Amino acid sequence: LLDISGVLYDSGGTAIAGSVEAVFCTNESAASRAELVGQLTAPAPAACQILKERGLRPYLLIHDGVRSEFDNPNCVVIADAGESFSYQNMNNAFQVLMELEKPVLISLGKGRYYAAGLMLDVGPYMKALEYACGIKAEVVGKPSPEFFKSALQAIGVEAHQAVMIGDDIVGDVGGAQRCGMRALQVRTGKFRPSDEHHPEVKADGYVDNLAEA
Amino acid sequence: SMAPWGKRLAGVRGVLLDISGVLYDSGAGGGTAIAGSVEAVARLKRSRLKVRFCTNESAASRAELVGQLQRLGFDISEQEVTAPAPAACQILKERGLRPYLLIHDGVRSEFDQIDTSNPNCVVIADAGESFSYQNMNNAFQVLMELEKPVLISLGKGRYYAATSGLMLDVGPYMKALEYACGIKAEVVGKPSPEFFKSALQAIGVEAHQAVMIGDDIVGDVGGAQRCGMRALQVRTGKFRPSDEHHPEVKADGYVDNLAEAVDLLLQHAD
Ligand SMILES: [Mg+2]
Ligand SMILES: [Mg+2]
Repeated sequence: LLDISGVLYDSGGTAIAGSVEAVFCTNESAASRAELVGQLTAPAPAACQILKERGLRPYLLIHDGVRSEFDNPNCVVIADAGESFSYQNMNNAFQVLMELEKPVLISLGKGRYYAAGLMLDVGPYMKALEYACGIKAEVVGKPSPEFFKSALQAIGVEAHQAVMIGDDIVGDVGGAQRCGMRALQVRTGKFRPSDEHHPEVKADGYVDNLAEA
Repeated sequence: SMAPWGKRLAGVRGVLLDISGVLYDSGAGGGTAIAGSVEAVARLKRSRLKVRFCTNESAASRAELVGQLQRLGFDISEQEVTAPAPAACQILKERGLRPYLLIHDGVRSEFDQIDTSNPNCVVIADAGESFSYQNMNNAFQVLMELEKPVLISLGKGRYYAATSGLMLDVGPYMKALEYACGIKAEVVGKPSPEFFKSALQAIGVEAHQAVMIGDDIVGDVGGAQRCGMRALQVRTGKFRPSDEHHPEVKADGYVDNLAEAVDLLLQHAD
């Protein structure tokens, strides 16, 4: 299983050297799959399924590029929204949640940041609403075990015979290991030196890039 | 039920007042007085009770805030207000800190005599519309390059009431950076004990003879009680009915508004 941002490419985007020739379980939510795949398993379709099953109608706190994936709100769906994380948009999501009988916040990933310099990801804004509303988000995407399992099922491979490759030490590496996989940390993308000596997560191996992997 | 109000308010010589949600609710064109609160302040000033405003207000400078309130009819001077910006400025000076200011323009004047150039920390306040992704990201990028990252937050409130509904305050954006950077903010303002103590010292009243009146069950009420004061929760401002049955904080009393609090104080307090 291959992470995309920080492994194949960095958005902005630009291919990481050696990664095109070296060649997917992604939390990408700024762009639809079609748009991402054009630029080159994702959380939006898995979210769509969960919404349908529960009669949930989302207020979408998202980037315009992923809106296609969701083609009287009773929950909020928050993604890697970037510039769309205006105060107006955040406040509107907040005010929706604060009027619900049963407030539900669905988050597409919980990454802290990604490399582009370093950029704030969905996670910090997820935490803002959790604190503001006094609720816990449901995370669809990595490191949720159902996300990894769906990606494994798509290729017909069990966890003990699979390896995840990623730049996010907790989200990718820790997450995959928790599901019974092996996992490798790349030193491209969001990687910082401390991630190789992380107090909680010891990757099964550390590699400079996808090519070395 | 509750102990008699006369027991509950016995010995109170001083009053710390929250502003937003207690005197007024902010909004476009200077906000709106809460009914009965202008006259309640007047009645307090006339009494022998000592009065201090203990506010986390950080969207506007004290001069601007005090101007807005005076224009609504309040009897209030800058000398009577304890607010976070000056306390933050003192701390920045004592530690050689130079802040990147994640703030509304209206409070920028408060930091006029601080060097923000070559910033070695971030100060986050109630920034409202200025919580753009760009500004949040810039603050984030400043913190991530620092050897020793320091985040100073002017309050940690979740939300406050405004004319346009409940609004996201400083706290949620504080929590965002804490998560993004992997650090804990230093909170200057309520409910930090030093903040309440500075306000008590300004009026020469000890905590066991003081009462805090506020709309924020954790920040105002829980905070004050943790410093040894009594505290009353108002039902105006950001108050929701679940706040009267809060699992952690049991206010010393609940009142509909400042007017009711003042009726009770002048009836039962010193
Ligand atoms: Mg990645
Ligand atoms: Mg208040």
